Amino acid sequence: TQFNPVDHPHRRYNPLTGQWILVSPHRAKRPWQGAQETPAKQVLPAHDPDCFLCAGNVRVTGDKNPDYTGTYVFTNDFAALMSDTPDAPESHDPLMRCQSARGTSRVICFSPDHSKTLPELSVAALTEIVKTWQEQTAELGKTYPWVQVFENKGAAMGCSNPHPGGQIWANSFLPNEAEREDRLQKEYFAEQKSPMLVDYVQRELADGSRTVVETEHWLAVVPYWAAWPFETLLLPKAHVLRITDLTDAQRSDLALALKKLTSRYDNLFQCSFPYSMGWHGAPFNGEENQHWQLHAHFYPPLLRSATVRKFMVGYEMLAETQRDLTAEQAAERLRAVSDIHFRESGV
Amino acid sequence: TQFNPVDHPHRRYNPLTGQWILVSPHRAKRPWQGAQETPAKQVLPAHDPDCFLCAGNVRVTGDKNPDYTGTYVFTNDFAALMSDTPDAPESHDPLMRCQSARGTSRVICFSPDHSKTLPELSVAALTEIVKTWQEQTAELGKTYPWVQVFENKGAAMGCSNPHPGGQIWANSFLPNEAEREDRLQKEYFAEQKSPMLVDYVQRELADGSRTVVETEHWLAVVPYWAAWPFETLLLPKAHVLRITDLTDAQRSDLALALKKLTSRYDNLFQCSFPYSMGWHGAPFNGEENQHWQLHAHFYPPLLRSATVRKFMVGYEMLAETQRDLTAEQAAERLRAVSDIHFRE
Ligand SMILES: O=c1ccn([C@@H]2O[C@H](COP(=O)(O)OP(=O)(O)O[C@H]3O[C@H](CO)[C@@H](O)[C@H](O)[C@H]3O)[C@@H](O)[C@H]2O)c(=O)[nH]1
Ligand SMILES: O=c1ccn([C@@H]2O[C@H](COP(=O)(O)OP(=O)(O)O[C@H]3O[C@H](CO)[C@@H](O)[C@H](O)[C@H]3O)[C@@H](O)[C@H]2O)c(=O)[nH]1
Ligand SMILES: [Fe+3]
Ligand SMILES: [Fe+3]
Ligand SMILES: [K+]
Ligand SMILES: [K+]
Ligand SMILES: [Zn+2]
Ligand SMILES: [Zn+2]
Repeated sequence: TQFNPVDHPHRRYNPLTGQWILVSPHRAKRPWQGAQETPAKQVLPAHDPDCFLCAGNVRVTGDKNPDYTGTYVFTNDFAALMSDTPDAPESHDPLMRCQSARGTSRVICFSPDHSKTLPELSVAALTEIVKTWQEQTAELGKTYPWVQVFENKGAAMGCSNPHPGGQIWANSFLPNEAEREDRLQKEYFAEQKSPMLVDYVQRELADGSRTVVETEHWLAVVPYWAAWPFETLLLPKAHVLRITDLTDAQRSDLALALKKLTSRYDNLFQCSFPYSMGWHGAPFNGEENQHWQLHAHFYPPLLRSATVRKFMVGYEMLAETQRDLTAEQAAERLRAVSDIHFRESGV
Repeated sequence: TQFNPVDHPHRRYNPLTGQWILVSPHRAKRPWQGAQETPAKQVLPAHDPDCFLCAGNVRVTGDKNPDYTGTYVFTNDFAALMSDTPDAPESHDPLMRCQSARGTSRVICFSPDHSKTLPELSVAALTEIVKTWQEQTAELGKTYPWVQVFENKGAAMGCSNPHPGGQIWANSFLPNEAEREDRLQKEYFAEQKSPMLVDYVQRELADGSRTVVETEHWLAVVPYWAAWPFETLLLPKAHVLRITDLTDAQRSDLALALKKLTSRYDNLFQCSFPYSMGWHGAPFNGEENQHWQLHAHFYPPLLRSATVRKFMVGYEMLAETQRDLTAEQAAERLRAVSDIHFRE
């Protein structure tokens, strides 16, 4: 029979991780008698008097938040890393070894509006969000080789506070993913003489099958090797090492691309769409980081609808990540909707 | 200053995967205003007239389940892999490439009792399950190099049907986890001339800090490099390549170990403790597999209680797995409860 990706299971390679993804095109056909998701409330007040993240509010620690009107960053009250933790008793033990971990964790409130997420923020407000990301990265980068900007959106994504915002965790070392991505990109570069992701963008631009968002300076695709159902990869069309290297134009364009990307997500099921997202750029290790290409990953759990997510469990944990629909199907569904948040368009 | 694992963040290495785990011992003290889990109901019928996995019931596809006893295995009505899928077009492209994928998927009903989870089952019944896992492994191993026995238990673990049971997915290739575990174990062996987990078992025996369950032939510990809060690694004290290689004594002993382990898990929060678990053993690839050591991993998501789980999200996906308590603290908590199921 003729192989048909559209219908035959197969594995696809993730050149960033050196790992495969198993695709079973029709897995989703099976009866779902599992957990039903809890979709989020449409009606939240712009200011919650109890919210530990709201402006002019006291934190769990008593610390009072400023009367902030744009973004706001403060050191996490429960940081995952400290800048002066004692060094660990590092050894060579092939079985039980440990290593030192220093760094910090900061919290970023997107805006004082307790009820408005990224797709609902103005391009101007989004641009401030980017400037803050850059600011944070430049400062921490001065001290730590790995600065990780991210965000957990929605209960399904492990958020512990409903205020819109993100986090920044800095590390004295290169975490798993960073070291891997770093090495893999470096090898490709050494061999191909061009940045892996830069070449990837070209290919995607010429194809279109997986394109979701395309702006003057950015591209958002459902990567070939996507893991999560509607997972996306957001990249600059031009070669850029870190977030801190974006030009002002790329910067405002990024704000636009984000709004569009997240609006499509929310438009997909006509609901606030949960996800985990974050930025990957060259580490501040003082090395030649030409092999790098800045990029953001978006990992959303929703699959069938607003109340049915994907669960990366048994097989995925013990063997390999699996997907129940192609990246092409995912991208197509994402292209079908509007890139204007339903709340803003009034449709 | 003076380093103390329960107070200071640090990273631990997982030699099975060659990856690190970030430990931040006081992270769970933060307020939690996130999701609240829904704990599984305690009272369920022994037979559910509408259950697709229940004895004598008609499946989704209309096929009928027999009036079985003990375990019941059938080919998944929506298998994720097939035995005859056409080969993919293989290339050596550095950015966009695919590979073939063949195999099968089977469903294993633990017993005809719709309401009895593993720890609720007798050692005899559990022994029957072990026999089936073995038969299934030996069987599929004839055709596939990778046989994956597993179980998704509880809503939080993405289970799609409440009947107590698991799955077996076979693959014509070695999936990610298999390939790496094989490679790393092989490397270790070549250098140490001893199996990685065999040595590991001894090192743990000589410590006891992370021990949770210990029987004549098995050991269950919160691995040194544990990711999930109360994760455990279950393994035979003696070198055993695959589950099919167990002696009958080892097998009957494994059932005992399983009952004990799972009873402790349920007792931790006095609820049916969810998890994803599976078995890892030598692949059927006709190669020198002495480096292998059979073992089971249990990945339970619960963290603070019956309604609050651990989430591997943002930082974890973009950077590195992280934990809010030490392997040692968790092991202690597990040891603190009775190995007698709270509802026996
Ligand atoms: O008064 C307050 C209230 C909250 N916070 C912080 O606000 C953050 C909100 O972060 P969010 O992204 O919602 O989730 P977290 O509580 O950090 O935990 C999630 O994100 C982590 C990093 O991905 C994971 O390790 C957890 O398992 C996952 O639940 C938390 O870190 C809190 O420590 C404060 O600093 N002060
Ligand atoms: O009439 C029926 C009813 C059910 N089933 C099968 O019963 C199985 C029950 O397996 P379970 O462990 O409960 O979950 P799954 O539905 O397979 O899916 C989970 O397990 C997979 C393997 O880890 C993941 O890919 C998913 O994302 C995760 O939700 C399913 O696969 C069904 O296809 C049949 O074959 N016939
Ligand atoms: Fe990346
Ligand atoms: Fe393993
Ligand atoms: K958030
Ligand atoms: K199950
Ligand atoms: Zn708020
Ligand atoms: Zn049943």
